[PDB]
This record gives sequence, structure tokens and C-alpha cells, in this order.
Amino acid sequence: GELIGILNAAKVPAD
Amino acid sequence: IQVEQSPPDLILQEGANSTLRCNFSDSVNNLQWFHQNPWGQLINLFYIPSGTKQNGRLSATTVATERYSLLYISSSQTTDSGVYFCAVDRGSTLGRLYFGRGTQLTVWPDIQKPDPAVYQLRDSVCLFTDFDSQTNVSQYITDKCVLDMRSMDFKSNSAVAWSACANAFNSIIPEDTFFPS
Amino acid sequence: RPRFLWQLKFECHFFNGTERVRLLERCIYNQEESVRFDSDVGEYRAVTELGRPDAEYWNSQKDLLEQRRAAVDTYCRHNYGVGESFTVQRRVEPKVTVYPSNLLVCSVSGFYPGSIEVRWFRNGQEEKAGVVSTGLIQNGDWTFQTLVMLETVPRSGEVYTCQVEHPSVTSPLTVEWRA
Amino acid sequence: EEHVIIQAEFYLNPDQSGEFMFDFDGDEIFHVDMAKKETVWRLEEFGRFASFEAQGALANIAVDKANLEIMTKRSNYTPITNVPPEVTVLTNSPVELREPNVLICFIDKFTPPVVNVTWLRNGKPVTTGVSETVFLPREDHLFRKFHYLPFLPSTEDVYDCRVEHWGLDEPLLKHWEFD
Amino acid sequence: GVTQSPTHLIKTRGQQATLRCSPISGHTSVYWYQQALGLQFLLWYDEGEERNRGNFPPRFSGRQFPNYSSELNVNALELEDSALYLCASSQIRETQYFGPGTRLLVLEDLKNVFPPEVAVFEPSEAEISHTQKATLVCLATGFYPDHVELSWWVNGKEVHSGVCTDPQPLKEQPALNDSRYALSSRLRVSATFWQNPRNHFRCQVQFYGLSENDEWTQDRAKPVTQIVSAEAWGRA
Ligand code: NA
Ligand code: NA
Repeated sequence: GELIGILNAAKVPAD
Repeated sequence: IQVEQSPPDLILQEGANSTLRCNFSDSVNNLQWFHQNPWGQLINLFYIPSGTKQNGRLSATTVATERYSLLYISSSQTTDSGVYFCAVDRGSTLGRLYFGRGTQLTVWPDIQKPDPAVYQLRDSVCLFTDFDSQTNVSQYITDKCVLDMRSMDFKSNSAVAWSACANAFNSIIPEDTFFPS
Repeated sequence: RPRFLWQLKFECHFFNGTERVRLLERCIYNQEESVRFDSDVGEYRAVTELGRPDAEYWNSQKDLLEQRRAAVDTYCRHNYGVGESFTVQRRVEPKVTVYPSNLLVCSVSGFYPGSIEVRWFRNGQEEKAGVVSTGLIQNGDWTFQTLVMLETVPRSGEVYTCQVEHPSVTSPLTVEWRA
Repeated sequence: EEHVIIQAEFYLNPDQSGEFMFDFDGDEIFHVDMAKKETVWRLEEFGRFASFEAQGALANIAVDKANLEIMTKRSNYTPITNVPPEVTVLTNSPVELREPNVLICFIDKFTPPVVNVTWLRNGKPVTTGVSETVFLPREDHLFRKFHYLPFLPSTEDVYDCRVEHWGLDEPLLKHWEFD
Repeated sequence: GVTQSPTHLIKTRGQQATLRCSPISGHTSVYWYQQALGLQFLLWYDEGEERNRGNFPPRFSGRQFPNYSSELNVNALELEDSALYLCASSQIRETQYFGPGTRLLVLEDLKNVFPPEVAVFEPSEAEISHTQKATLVCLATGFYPDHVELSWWVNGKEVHSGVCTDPQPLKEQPALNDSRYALSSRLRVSATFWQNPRNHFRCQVQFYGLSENDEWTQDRAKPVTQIVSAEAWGRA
């Protein structure tokens, strides 16, 4: 049926 | 999944304001507005999931619950001409934009001192130039186009015909075009 | 041999359906919460020093904030709607039995959702004193259960009533136990 | 507060374990099978009313795993402190001889999400009809989990949920018998 | 900015194409889109891995390299595959930035591929006396396909002020599913400027045609990628 929404995982700052 | 834009196309005179609209059928993580020039380069105007943003003569509003976005062009400008897309980052799909079909915008100059004239050039080739922006050109005959002598604040419309002039333009040319030779 | 754990939780808190909604984004490293986005605050806050660089980096990505701040409508309220019919409005009728374990046990099992009121009556009259309960037990398969117990020596000819009120029944359920 | 929807993800090194699940008031709506890359609904009928695009979960896990790695170096490889589980065995409904039932092994308040769990009938392993939840989130950032064993109630039989977790000294053995 | 190669490509039915893309430095995600007859989503890569894919046959395939540049590769090309293929980079779920595109044309054969003829037309004396302005006109005719870029040069330097080129071109024979093309452009400068014999005005057209390695079936000149131009010194 209808689609569940997702929040994206934020990338922590590199180095 | 569906992204409707309105209107499908639009012609303005420089200085006019308008509203481009975008309607969409699902919740959308973010919404983005693009300008695409004739060469095909897309330029982002706004990242706007909600609220109202201003950047100069452009502003945009997104009402997330109602699922629409409006794009405001104040004081329009020949350089605004192109195609305007809303694209949509559907909340249930990662890493994908869905585009509408675009709204094509054409903005012609406000020719304050028209001097419609038809000239013949040497290397064929007639040139209808300096006519104001309400003139239609009948379709070898090219359509009209603006040129900007940016540094003397001067813009003018022109079209070109080849393979004598007086015949070529026929097409409602102003009631007093300047015709030599 | 040593373990290292990262947890990411997006929590949508709903007060009266979708009228007030809070969004809580949490990062947890080995059992310690380090950084959060609370829609109530409107930006990322370090909880511990561990998470300090993540709050500063993320707070400088304007797109990310703008997006999170609208998630309360685009994400939270959206999912509530998608899931209403089989989560929020899920109803399973409790199965109520009464047996003596003296001590009268009212078992109330297989019900959904978790809000329930269980009462005892000795001869059609309340008994708030002497009432021992397990509390609400979550079965893990979208059903709850509870056992409520009454301390009384049963004198025969008496009636005991387990009364159970639950969103799955318009009027309450009553099981009796006599003699 | 009325309701809570939680999108919960975790990543454990060096086991390389990943989980992505949705939780409604503490019950699982679904989780993503990383191997087969498909959405697995906690109840089959949820798949009628709803869909989830699994590819989005896989993406989140990749990022989670990269975040953990960076986070591990920042903490100078501080490993997780094992927190041992509490274990309760209990039945689906009130037990009766020859009438079918289910044993519930509830495992709660533990961390790193790794357990090994066996059911024993009269000291010996049983695995007929067994099923299990994934790891479920808690607000103190520990975990819950459920193991199920269908059984025919009898007068002879003693049952054990045996739970192994690094936070414990010896396997925890939890008695259940029909009395 | 995002970059793409190549800018244009012609291919015959059944051949194969390889398109290149580089994301903005810092961006680790790459998106491919197809724009035919509004864009359609093709593929998404992050950190070297295919994260997602749109509704396209396995003929369409690609990959991303460890330095985050990527390649889109299409294999048993069809007429329908003709499109602007756009590349974009971004942080996930943030603003998308697009490259200039690969303009890919798939034909049944190449026999109808022609470079342009280019000529320049000097301003009339009538215009100068009237307005004190001089309009040069450039004509590019007989090309196919519509893969051209026109520019004016004045004393060896590219110019945009005072220039108009046609939004998009007209067909030499309108009723014909395969006609050749024409395009005009004007350049307007002041009277005094054109009336100065030192000044050099060049119109040029960059035609994007067959490459050295294309199979050529025909007697006439091989219509390779090239530059055709015309010039005119200012007549005092
Ligand atoms: Na009753
Ligand atoms: Na029974």
C-alpha cells in the first residue's frame, strides 16, 4: 500500500 | 510520485511579476527549484521544504502539509528566460529527485523608444530590428530575439530572413517601420 | 574481545494525534547519548563532549537543518497517517478469565492497545484495597496481558466480579466467580 | 504523550551487525533483512496497508557504520560496557493441560545487542516451532528481545530459556513448569 | 562545479556509449538522470557503491570509482535512448548540483550528418546612419544534427555583450522527419566601433560530429567534429 517515509542518517564530520 | 507544474509556459515583459506553481501528490522531505538555460545547464534557485525564502528578486514558499510551492519572480528580466522546474525529494525514497515537466518562461525587453526598421546586408540577409516586444514574427525567417548591449543599458529585438526584403516581412510589421533601398 | 556500538534513533512524539508533534533525532555511542536534534530547540545540541564536533558540523549545513525542521510535517505526521489504521486504531478484545491461585486471579490477555482498567467487585461493590497487579506486560506481538489479584477468603454464596474496560469494547466486560 | 514512532538503527563492530527497524509504542512494525534486502513486517497484514523501500535502510546502515568507525577513533577505542539481561519466562495465556500455548522468553535491559538463546525441555534442546524478534530499542539505549516456543502443557515437563550474554558469568537459566 | 565528458556524442543503433562525471570536491554522492522529449532518475552512487537505480533495462549500467568520479555506460543503444544525460552531486538529501550534460544522439545511420557552412554579413550603411549602431549577422546553414555552439570573437577575444543567437534552430525543410538545420546570430556594436579598419570580427560555429573512429560509408567529406567560421574586418 502507501509508502513509509525515512529520515536519512547524517554523516559525522570526517578526519 | 506525481509533480504538476503551472503554467506550462509564460511570456512576460521585463518588469512584470509572476508566480510559478508546483503541486505534488505525496510528502516530500525537501523541494528544490531549478532554472535550466537553453544550453541545458540546471541552476538551483531554492532548497525549500517549508516556509518562505528570499534571494533578491526571487522568492519561494513551500507549504508542506498542503503540498504546494510557489515561485515568485519580481521585476522580471530577460536573463530569467528559460525553463523552471520544481523537483521533489520524496520522503519515502532516498537519493532521487522527481521533476515536474517545467514551466517555460520567456521575458522580452520593454522597448521604450521603438525604431522598427528593415535592413539588407552583404557578405542575401534582411534584418528586422528595433521593433517593440509585442510584435510577432511569422515563420527562411527566424524568430525574434533580444540582444543586450549591457554596458550602454541598451536592449533590442531582431529577426533575420534570407532566400528582396519588402516581401520577407507580410507579417504585421509596425504601421511605420523604416525601409531603405 | 572489545565491542563498539553506534545507535541512531528518530523518535516521533505525538500528543493528541497530530496536533502537537516533537521530533527527536538521537545518536548513541556505546550506551552514551552524544548528540541530538530536538525539533523543540531547532538545531543539533551536544549532549556529551564526545558529540560536540558533530553538533558544530551539522549546525553549519543549512540544508540539513531546514530539512529536519520540516520533518515534523514531512516525516512524523506523514508516518502517523500511513500507519493510523493498523497501529493507532488497532483493537484486539481482551480474553478474560478468573481463577483462584486465598487469592482470586483475573487474567486479561491478548489485548490491544495498552490502556486498560481492571476492577474487582465483592457482591457488586468495589474493592480497591487488597488488589495486587503484575502491571501491563508487553508480549512483543502487538498484544498485551495483565494479571490482577484480589486478596480475600471466599465465603461461599458470595459473588466476585472482574470488570475490564478497554477501547475494544463499547461497554465493559465482566466475568463472575461464585460460591 | 499519546504515541511514539521510532526509526531505530544500530551498528556493532567488530561483528559487523546492522539493524534497521520501526517501532510503534514499543512494538515492531517491521525491520529490514540486510542479507535478502527486503522489508519484513512484524505482522503479515501490515504489508497490505503499508510499504517501505528497503534500499533506503541499506543506505542508512552504510552511513551508520562509517560513523561508528570515526566515533570509535574519537573515543580512543573505548569499548562498550556489557550490561547483562534480565530474563522472564511467561506464557501467552493461562495454562491448561492439553490446550496449546506459547512460552515467551523476555530479555530486557542488556547491551551490546548480541545474545545466544536456547529453549530446553527437560534439560534438552528444543527447536520445533521456535521464533524470535529482532533486537528492540529502549529509552535508556539498552535492548529488549522476545523468544517464542509453542508447547503442549503437561504435568511432567520443565522448561528453560537459556540466555548467554557477555555481561553474565554463567548462562542464565530460567525455570518454567506447569503447577 | 560538477563536470561531464563528453559534451556531445553521436551513435548508431546497436553501438555503446560511456559517459563520464566528476562530482564537486567534497561530494561523495553521484546521480545520473535522463532528460528526453523533464528528467528521469537513472542511478545513485555513494562511496563507490550503487545505492539505488531507476526504471531502466540492464542495458543501462554504471559504477563509481574510489575518487568519486563515475561512469555511465549504455550498451545496445536505441533511437529512444537519445537524450541529455545529466549528472549531479550532493550531500544526501541536500541541494543537488548538476553538470553541463552529455547530449547523446542515436540514429539509424550517419548518412545524414553534415557540418555547417558559415558566412558573415556586414552591417548596412542604412542602419549606421539611422541608429549609430552596426549589426553583424552570422549564418550557419546545412548542418545536422543540431549539435552546434556559436560564438563571436572581436580582436581574438570571446564576446557576449551585444550578442543574440537563436533560442533553438529552424529546419531547412520543415516537413521532413530528418531535415537539415539553420541558425542565425547577430552582434551589435556602435557605429564608430565597426568603422575602424583595425578591428577583427569573427563568427564561429563549433560543430559536434563524427569522431575519427566512426565508420564512414559515403563519398563526400567525412563530417567530423570541427570548427567552421567566417570573418570580416571593419570597413571605415
Ligand atoms: Na459478563
Ligand atoms: Na480455556
